[PDB]
Amino acid sequence: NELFQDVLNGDGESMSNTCTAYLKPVLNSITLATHKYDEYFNEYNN
Amino acid sequence: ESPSLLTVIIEIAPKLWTTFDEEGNEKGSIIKVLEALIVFLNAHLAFNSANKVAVIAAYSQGIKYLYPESTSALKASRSDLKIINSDMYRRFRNVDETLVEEIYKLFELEKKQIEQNSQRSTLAGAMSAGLTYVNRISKESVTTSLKSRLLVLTCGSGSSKDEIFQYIPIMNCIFSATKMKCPIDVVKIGGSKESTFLQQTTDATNGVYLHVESTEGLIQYLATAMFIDPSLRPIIVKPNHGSVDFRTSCYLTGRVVAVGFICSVCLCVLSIIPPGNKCPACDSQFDEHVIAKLKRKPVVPR
Amino acid sequence: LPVNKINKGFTLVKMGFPTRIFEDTPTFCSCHSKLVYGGYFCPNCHSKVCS
Amino acid sequence: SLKHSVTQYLEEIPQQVQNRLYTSPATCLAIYRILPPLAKFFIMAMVFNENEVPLLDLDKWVNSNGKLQFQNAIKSMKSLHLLIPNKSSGTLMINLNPTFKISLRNALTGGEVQNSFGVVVEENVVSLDLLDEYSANKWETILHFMVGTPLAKIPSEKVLNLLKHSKLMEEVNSTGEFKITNEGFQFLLQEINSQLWTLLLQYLKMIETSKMDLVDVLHFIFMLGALEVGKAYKIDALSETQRIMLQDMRDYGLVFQKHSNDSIFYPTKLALMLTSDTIPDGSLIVETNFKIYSYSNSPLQIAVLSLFVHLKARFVNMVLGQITRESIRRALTNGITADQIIAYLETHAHPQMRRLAEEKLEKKLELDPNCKEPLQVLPPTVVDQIRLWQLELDRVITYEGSLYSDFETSQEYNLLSKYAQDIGVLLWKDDKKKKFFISKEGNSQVLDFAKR
Amino acid sequence: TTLKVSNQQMLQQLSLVMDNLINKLDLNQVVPNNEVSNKINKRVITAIKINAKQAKHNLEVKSTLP
Ligand SMILES: [Zn+2]
Ligand SMILES: [Zn+2]
Ligand SMILES: [Zn+2]
Repeated sequence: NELFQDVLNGDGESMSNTCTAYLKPVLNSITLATHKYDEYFNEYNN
Repeated sequence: ESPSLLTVIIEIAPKLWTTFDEEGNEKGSIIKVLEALIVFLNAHLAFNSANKVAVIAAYSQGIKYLYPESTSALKASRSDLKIINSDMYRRFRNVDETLVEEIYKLFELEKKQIEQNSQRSTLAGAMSAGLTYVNRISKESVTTSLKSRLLVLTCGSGSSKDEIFQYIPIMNCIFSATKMKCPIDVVKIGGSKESTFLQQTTDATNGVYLHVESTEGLIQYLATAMFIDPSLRPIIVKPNHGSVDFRTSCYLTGRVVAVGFICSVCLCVLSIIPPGNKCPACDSQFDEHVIAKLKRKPVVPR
Repeated sequence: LPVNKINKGFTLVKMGFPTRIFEDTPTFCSCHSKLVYGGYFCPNCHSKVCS
Repeated sequence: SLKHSVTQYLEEIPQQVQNRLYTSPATCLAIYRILPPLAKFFIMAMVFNENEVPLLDLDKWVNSNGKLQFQNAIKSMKSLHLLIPNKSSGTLMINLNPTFKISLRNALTGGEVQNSFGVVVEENVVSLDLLDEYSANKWETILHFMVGTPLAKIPSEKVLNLLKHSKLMEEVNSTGEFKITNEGFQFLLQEINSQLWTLLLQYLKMIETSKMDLVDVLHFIFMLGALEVGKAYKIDALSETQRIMLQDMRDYGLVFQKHSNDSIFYPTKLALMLTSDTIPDGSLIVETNFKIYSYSNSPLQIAVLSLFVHLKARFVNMVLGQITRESIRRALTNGITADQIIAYLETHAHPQMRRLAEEKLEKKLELDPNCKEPLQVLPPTVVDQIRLWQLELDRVITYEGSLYSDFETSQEYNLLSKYAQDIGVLLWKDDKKKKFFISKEGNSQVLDFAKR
Repeated sequence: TTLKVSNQQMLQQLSLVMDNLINKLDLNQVVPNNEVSNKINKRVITAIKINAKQAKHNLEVKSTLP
């Protein structure tokens, strides 16, 4: 997210979408991993 | 540039086409698909002077070579029936007359053997026979550099569902066609939009998949998208929309498989751990220690 | 090679069947960290591979 | 080669004559078989739909790896007048030729074809025993006439005028013999299908009289390409112009007739070979001592080898000959270049010479892999000797024209020399000698420049 | 997992195909009426456009980023 806002206020959104889409699958995969972690944590809490 | 061989595998079944006629508004769609195929074969023979045509029909009780005729049948014959007009080009006329004569004979055989209803579709065996004929025309090598292309005109009509017995023969035909560089185009006439095995056949063998719902205007589909010659295959894009996922069905549940487990002995795909800790296909007993690790629940602190 | 009868390593092997992702924008693959248009997203963790 | 010649000839046809040529379905089918595969694919996808197809849609068909070829196909459809462009809604819409589309659809589906493919009369003879023998007999007759060997039977004056008025096969009446040109030995080089095509296009070039109609000749040639051997066809569908030119190719050998002006005519194998094609005889062994062991039994190969090989003995299998200086001088006095002779000796080379050359090149590559050499199937000594004899024929080249000199001022000489260079007729000039030379055809231009 | 025809109407449809093959197989009936051909052309061109936009582009490729 820091790199996304850095390219946002550096390149001014003309090239920030390309930077986001380049790292989009790894962001989605780590988001899915954190979601699975939180789901199993909440499952064991209950 | 280079002549090619067009081997046509048409699946004509009296039960399959009757369902399509009942679902559709029109009747006798066999005549429409046959005349569209005849015009398409005349178009292919017009493309080059040295191209060849093979037509094989898969009926309920087996398969039979529509064109060319059997060499015993050719030696036995010639009653020139007037199904096709005689004033056309003789190269087209011989192929068309032979094709319609063998349609006549095969439908007489179907009418004779209509009492027995077969639950075994012979489309995959017909594709295998077409591959053998393609190898023969390549192996015979009478003509330099003959190329080749399979075109399977099948019909589902919303009645015949997915056939799991066909899976291994269709995959073997895919590997054989990939080995001999023979593209496989498939035209499906019926209400079933998705045919997973035939879509995999078109995708893996660099063929074109085309599903249609009406037999009218079929020659407009064939001469436009199925007329991709093997000489011009890489320079023409393929309109085969609806990309297949290349997945497979589970063995004991039948559903399309997610992340799952297969038997290390017989490669059968299981969506879940089978009961009894034994493979349902090859009866191999699984170790209880290793499958507990698969059954082991993932870890996270409290 | 045909295996011996004494071999009892008949273990289930876990794998997933990925889907060929289609995109007109190049993305970093998880295996080589290079810009590849196509790929295969992992059915378990949604990570893409080249081959 | 073959498709390029008929493509360029059909380019020269006027557009109204081209559209009149699209009436018969057989002509349209034979023309369609000449087109490139992308062009054939676009035409075949475009016939069966009556609505016009945009050019941008056709551009989306082709992958990026063959787009240039697509343009070439379009160029062919921009040359043969099959695709009519239209400017509609800011788009370059493309429409198919209606007569061509209708005739091609009638050829494919069957129907009204006005007997463009003829009618079978069901009476037939053996093709190999008679029809192949008659066509080969006429072809060997005309070829043995044109190579210059003596013949007991000579072909008729219809083809003698054909050979006289052609660019090849020059004739002289002061001696009484026929001289082969460079184009003649070129004609002996390629395979017989494009030989027949070159003959037929030269015949098409000669036909301007009111006795003969050009469209009927093109229709008849294309249906002869469409006819099949081993089955006769009736003459009644043909016109009287078509009847007399049917007799003309009966003399030529493309078609067989049992008697003159018969009701039927038998197509030959040359008719089907007119469309497309499909150790050997004439295979030769060249040695360092210039001995030719040419495994030929047909008189055609022996006769064409006699143009440049001093034949010594004849066996059933080969003809024992030798490449001498005098025989090569005989070949070069007929204008047959050394490159044509070397190409002929390369194309008819023995498989054993090919194996020896392959072994030599295999020893060469394992010795010097830094450079690659062409597969010299025949020894380089005889090639060098052939080129040396070619050089000693042309040690002097004679240009006839006029030399202008004796200029008192250098400026006038410079002006005349630069004028001659601008009109492209000067060959040599020198201000030190004050002389400049011009060719024979460029004399009169400088004459009217100087007089006026 | 995520209308069976009787043999009588089966034979009637087969005999209908038989008599439609006896009388005249007019191949010129394959020509569309220029209305369905428009729909077929639109479907094929849309599929071609989708596949060509997908397969326009497919050592890593060059990027617009510095
Ligand atoms: Zn198993
Ligand atoms: Zn990678
Ligand atoms: Zn993964």
